[PDB]
Amino acid sequence: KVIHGCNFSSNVSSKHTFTDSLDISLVDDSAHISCNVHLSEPKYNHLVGLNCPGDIIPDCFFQVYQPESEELEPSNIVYLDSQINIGDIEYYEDAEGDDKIKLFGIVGSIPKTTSFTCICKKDKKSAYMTVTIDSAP
Amino acid sequence: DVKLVESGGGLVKLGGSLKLSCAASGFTFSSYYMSWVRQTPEKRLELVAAINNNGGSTYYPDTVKGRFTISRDNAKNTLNLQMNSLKSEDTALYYCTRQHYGNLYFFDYWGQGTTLTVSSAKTTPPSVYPLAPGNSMVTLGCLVKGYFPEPVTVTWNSGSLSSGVHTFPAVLESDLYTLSSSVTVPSSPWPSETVTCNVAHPASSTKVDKKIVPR
Amino acid sequence: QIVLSQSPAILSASPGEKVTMTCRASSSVTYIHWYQQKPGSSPKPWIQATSSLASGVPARFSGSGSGTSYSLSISRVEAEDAATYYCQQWSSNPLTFGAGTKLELKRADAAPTVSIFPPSSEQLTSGGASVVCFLNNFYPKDINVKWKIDGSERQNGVLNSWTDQDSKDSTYSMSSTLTLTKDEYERHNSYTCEATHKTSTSPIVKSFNR
Repeated sequence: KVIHGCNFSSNVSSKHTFTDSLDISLVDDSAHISCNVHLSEPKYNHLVGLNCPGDIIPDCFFQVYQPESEELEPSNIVYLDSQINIGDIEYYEDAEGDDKIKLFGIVGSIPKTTSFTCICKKDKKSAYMTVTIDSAP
Repeated sequence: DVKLVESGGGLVKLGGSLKLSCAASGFTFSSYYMSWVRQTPEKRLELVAAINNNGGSTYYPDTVKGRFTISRDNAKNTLNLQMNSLKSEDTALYYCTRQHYGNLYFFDYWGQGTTLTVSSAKTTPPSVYPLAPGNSMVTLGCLVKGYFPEPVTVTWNSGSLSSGVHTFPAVLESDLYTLSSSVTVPSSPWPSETVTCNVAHPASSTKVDKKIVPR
Repeated sequence: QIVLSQSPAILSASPGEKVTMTCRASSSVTYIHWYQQKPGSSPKPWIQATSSLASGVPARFSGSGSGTSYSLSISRVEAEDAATYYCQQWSSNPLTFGAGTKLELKRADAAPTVSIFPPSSEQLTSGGASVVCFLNNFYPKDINVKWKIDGSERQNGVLNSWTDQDSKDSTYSMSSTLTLTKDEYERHNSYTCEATHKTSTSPIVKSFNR
């Protein structure tokens, strides 16, 4: 099964395959680069996640970071269960050396289109995954 | 290297206006939110104004809303703060600092700050008064009273008397500043050898030497 | 509007100690950022999003918390950790900071050296009179000064000033000035500054007669 999300690590002998990748080791020091993932189906049976070679912020995916406001307004750390509003989310974690894989599994429809973010840091480098999951038309 | 350099600070009368500026370099300026955060004389940090990456959205707390305007010029890598109807409580060190949506709005770089002093007091030179006792060690003093604006530099014997010296922070007294400086020497070199305080107040182009003689 | 209350205001520690400082919020916040500031420079990023150390911050630091109670801990204090630590939230507008916890280095208790000074002849020619009292090189920071004119207490006309902790001997100093008009100063004869410090139950009394 493919993971809809971002691989920020530089490793190829992994057991997890990601739809997207952004090698954080190649981002400039003090930079904050996005990796954007968009899911759009009437019903899901999907794995969503990231592979981070350093610190993950917040405690993804049980907690996630709200999307960016268009107004000058804060984005808070929230529980994913209440953010996407489905009660049977499955959470998974794995580690391959210094790489940390955090995933969640979603089955069925989502009541409303939602977005959220997870941040990955490695030394002075940082990258963040933004996810959007659409509700049925 | 990421760098933020503030400028524009100075002395402004009550109700006056002033424009602060910040020059950003070493990063993609247009990708970051920018803010002015001030540090009061009591060392409290307060956000004054925030602006998003493209300049389309801003926020001001109620303490300065309507009076202050933050703007940015992404062609020049500059952040500006236009401050109108300035109050005494606006006196603070103003820092330019950045945040990113993708770092959870963490202020990861700050400039060195630019000082704003809001007061209608005029530039006044200080009065230097000697402090002599009316023991093995003798403590002598220098009272520097009624000057404006800050700062005043105080040395003892042109810098040669450096041990046992404390200069106290200035306090506001009738809209003007007052400070004292303390010097401790053994009883043998005083008044046998000369002890003088040298006070400089560059704002009024004044230097005063006050020799401490017994009372 | 969200108030962040940092305690203690001054955290006294010896190098090697394990310490914790707290950041309590008036209402729930979803994270806290921490910054470190030393005199002469701007605040620096220290702890990002409650528990992730900023680049270059040593492993002895950690951060924790949720809801209304957060903290910063140092597993073993080093002398270079003496600084002010600020907590900061942005769960609702406006973004706010705590007033800071200043991590201070301990030293042996030291009684203040008290010196009283009459107004100078130069000041008296201008119509004023300032009586100065120095309370030098004492530890800990807390001290009280009482002014007495002919045995009676006086509160008005007193301005106080406190130095920061000395970087070489770790002591504090205080200045206390009683400002009177020349006429007011000439009505009385004895002037006294009383120093109450924890190093003794009896205050240190310094006086002079005009």
